[PDB]
Amino acid sequence: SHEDPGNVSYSEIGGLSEQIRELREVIELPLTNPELFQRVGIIPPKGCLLYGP
Amino acid sequence: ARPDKISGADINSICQESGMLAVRENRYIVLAKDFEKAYKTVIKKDEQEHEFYK
Amino acid sequence: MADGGSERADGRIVKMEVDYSATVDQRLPECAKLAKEGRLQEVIETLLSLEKQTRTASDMVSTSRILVAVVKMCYEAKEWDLLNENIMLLSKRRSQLKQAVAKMVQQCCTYVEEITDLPIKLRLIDTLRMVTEGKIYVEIERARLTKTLATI
Amino acid sequence: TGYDLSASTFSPDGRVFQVEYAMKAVENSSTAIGIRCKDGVVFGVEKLVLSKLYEEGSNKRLFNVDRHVGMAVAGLLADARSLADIAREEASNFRSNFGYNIPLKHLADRVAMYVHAYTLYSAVRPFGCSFMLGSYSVNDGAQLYMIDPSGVSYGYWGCAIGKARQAAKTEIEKLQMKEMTCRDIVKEVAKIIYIVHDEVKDKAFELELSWVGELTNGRHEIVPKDIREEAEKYAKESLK
Amino acid sequence: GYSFSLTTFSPSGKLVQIEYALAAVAGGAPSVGIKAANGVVLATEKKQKSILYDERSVHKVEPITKHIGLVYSGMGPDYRVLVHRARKLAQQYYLVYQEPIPTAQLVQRVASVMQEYTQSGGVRPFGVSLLICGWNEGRPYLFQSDPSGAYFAWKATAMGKNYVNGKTFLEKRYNEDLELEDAIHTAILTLKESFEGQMTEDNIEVGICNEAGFRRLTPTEVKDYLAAIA
Amino acid sequence: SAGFDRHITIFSPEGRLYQVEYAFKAINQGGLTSVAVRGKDCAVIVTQKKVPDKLLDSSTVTHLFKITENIGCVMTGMTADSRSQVQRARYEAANWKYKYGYEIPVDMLCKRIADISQVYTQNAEMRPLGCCMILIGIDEEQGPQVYKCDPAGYYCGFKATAAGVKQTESTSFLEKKVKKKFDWTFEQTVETAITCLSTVLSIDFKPSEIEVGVVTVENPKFRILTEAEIDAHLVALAE
Ligand SMILES: Nc1ncnc2c1ncn2[C@@H]1O[C@H](COP(=O)(O)OP(=O)(O)OP(O)(O)=S)[C@@H](O)[C@H]1O
Repeated sequence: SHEDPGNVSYSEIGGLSEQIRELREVIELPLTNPELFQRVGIIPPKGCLLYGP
Repeated sequence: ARPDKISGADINSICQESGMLAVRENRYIVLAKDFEKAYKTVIKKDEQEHEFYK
Repeated sequence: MADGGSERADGRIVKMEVDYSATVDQRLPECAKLAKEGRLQEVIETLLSLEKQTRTASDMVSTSRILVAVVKMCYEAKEWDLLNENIMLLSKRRSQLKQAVAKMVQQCCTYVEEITDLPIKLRLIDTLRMVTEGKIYVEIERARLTKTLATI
Repeated sequence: TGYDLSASTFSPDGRVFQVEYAMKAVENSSTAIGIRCKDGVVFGVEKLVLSKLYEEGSNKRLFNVDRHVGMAVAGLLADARSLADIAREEASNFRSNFGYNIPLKHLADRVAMYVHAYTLYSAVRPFGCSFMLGSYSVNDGAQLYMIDPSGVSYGYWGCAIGKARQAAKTEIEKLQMKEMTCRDIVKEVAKIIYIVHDEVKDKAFELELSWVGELTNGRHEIVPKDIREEAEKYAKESLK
Repeated sequence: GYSFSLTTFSPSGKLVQIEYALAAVAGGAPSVGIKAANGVVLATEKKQKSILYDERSVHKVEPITKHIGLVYSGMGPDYRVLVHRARKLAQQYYLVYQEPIPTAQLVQRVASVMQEYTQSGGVRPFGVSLLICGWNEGRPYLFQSDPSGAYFAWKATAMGKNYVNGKTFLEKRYNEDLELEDAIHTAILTLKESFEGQMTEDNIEVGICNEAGFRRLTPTEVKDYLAAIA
Repeated sequence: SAGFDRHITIFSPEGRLYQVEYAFKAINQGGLTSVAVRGKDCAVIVTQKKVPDKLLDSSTVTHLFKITENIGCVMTGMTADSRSQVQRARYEAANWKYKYGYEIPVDMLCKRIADISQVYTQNAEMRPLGCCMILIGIDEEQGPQVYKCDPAGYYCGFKATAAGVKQTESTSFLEKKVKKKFDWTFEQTVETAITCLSTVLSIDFKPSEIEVGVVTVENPKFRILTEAEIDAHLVALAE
């Protein structure tokens, strides 16, 4: 739970192209406003899968 | 009026697909964009993989 | 290479006043042939922005001597070349353009109030292309804020 | 890790582990390098005596396929002997059917197809060899090729086959290779082989040097290394 | 984990590697073929994967002689092989007898070939089910074969995806007595029952067999006919 | 699934075989990209080279293989399969020229190569030569052609063609690019090839890495470009 550390910058390694923006939409924006999705009526973005290397 | 059969879970996924796809553009309702984006995103192209032996 | 900006700028310091207007387009292929290089990551970048500073010294010619910024179609033609010939992956010499276009809105903010709003609004419709190609990274979108403020 | 049994089967990610295992079979073999100059190709093989049981003049990996072509093999020795015989046979067919010397590109392509044909089927294993091929011609210059265990055959200026494959070509490439005649390149190869592994894991090694170019007038033979003795009087000056 | 390979019977059932090839046939592209009173109509379903592909290179409906049509439902790389075999074999018959080979004799010999590949034990079967037709001696015919070496005789049938659904439409829609055009109409009907939504002059590919000979229709007449045929 | 461990070429349940669909990414271990384009009376191949070494040569890294005097090709996948496939192609074109008296059309060659791959696939105990082959050629009464040959033996052939590593993306660009009905005036073809590889890989590099093979109905001979004219086209498409 709360052993969870954090990074000393947003750019702890790099490559923040889709990262900042799409992670920003999938978390922070409907938590700021659910009524925008309540123009449709659905829960917030159901979450990506960080796969690859 | 379309064929290319789409089931009920697939229909609801198209509707929520399109609604989220317009509200993430900070809009009110889809102006027929994201319905056709939901078609050309959701079908979702018979896989890729393999187009040999059919 | 670290020699081209040296030779061009440092030996063409004279060629803005003694020349009428010719070395602008006669440094245009010079600017493109250095713009297709990114070797030292700040030498070509800073020296090309110094050639763009000499270009802004010729902006006095382009907006005062000759017709009022009618040559900006040629200017955003050479910047069209320089911004879509060597795509850069948004890098490698690109941050010469921040000071360049902040200098452009500096020039236009000092040109807007006397003559008319035509050269500044043609500059805004050029830089709408340049900066909708560009990003929300530094003040050029705050320049978009103040420029749509100017169109208001 | 599989699925590594046959040379016909594929993997879940798409490669043949037999060919990979044969590629790293040659990794344990002795270090053998080669380099060309502007008028010839020089070979050189780090060859080691077992303990004291050899005769200094047996089983020389520098073969001699055609009148102007020889090999610089490294890997399993008997398999390389068989492959050298196959290459002699192919140059024999070309000389018998067309009346002139085999071009090195065509020879290398036939040999690569032969190696590939031993990599294809399941009855046979891939070769455990990796060798060098040099030539010289008056209308063609110097040509140096290179054949892996899989069968990929293309050309180099310099190469190395053995343990110190990287550790030779790190300082092979700092040679000004074009402007030198091969008589300099002889002591160059001498110093390169002498750099790697003087005494650390093994006790003693011994040098062989093959030699083809314009100076041999199109012939290919081993150097008279005892003549001009260019390694050791410079190898002892290469430790400092 | 059995059967494995092709040489031994099951404990009680059948030859699982033939069953899997039949399943691989049933997992293939759909097709329909109808025997009418005067002619036989064949029709396939040929979708390009992308918008890049050309529709003039590969051909599904394929003649074996000037009066014998032949389609499949499976894999082209085996289809072409057994097509070539049937070509050479039919020309051997025409060398011997100086007479165009009857379709039953084609189906006999092709079935012998396919059976010989189903024989033991290193080669796999074809993943191809044929639909052979022709107008021999007045009465036209229609012959389905299979990877197992067997063969049949149909009035109308289908093979590929939803062959069961297309067959239940064929049993309802078709009958014994029609003409060739009505056969094409019900054939494009039963292919339009099951195909994808964009069916054009190129996604289908239709050849007929008059008593005057085999005929492979063009996209010109296919677009004229399928310009909202119903 | 499997289960059957896909060791030999048999039929698995439901219903596919796994050997060929493992062979389809033996191309992907090549680390290489190929793009073909047919617009008009010309046809253009573009393919890069991955040379990390200065000791390695540059002439013999060419993947464009002139099969016959009017037919070029390009190969991807592993190199040994590709070269053996190339000598079979050359041999069979020469067999055509011996038997039938005239130059082989590019269609029959693709058919024959696919059939050889099917025989290597139908009968077991031989590896099915896991390389993909793209052909080009000029034909009378048909103009130019571009074809693709599969390791499975599935040939087809069409206007804008791409195979290698990253060609789902390349075919995405070629659907997003061959949809507008403009003509293709040969430098449009060269420009679209250079820029499609330049947008898929996003490198925008020297003229010394890609190889360009063209054929045109003005010189039906197969033709490999030089560094100078590749550089000329590359700065000619630089806007
Ligand atoms: N008639 C229908 N009208 C509207 N939406 C439907 C209809 N039928 C199904 N759906 C949608 O599809 C979903 C069907 O329930 P599911 O959760 O998909 O059942 P399921 O458990 O996931 O499938 P199985 O076979 O039970 S595992 C519903 O939650 C709706 O979103």
